[PDB]
Amino acid sequence: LGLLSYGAGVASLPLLNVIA
Repeated sequence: LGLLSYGAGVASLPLLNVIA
């Protein structure tokens, strides 16, 4: 969980999901 929140794509997924 900590690794996920590290910055592997936390904001790179939500925005992408909306666009997608």
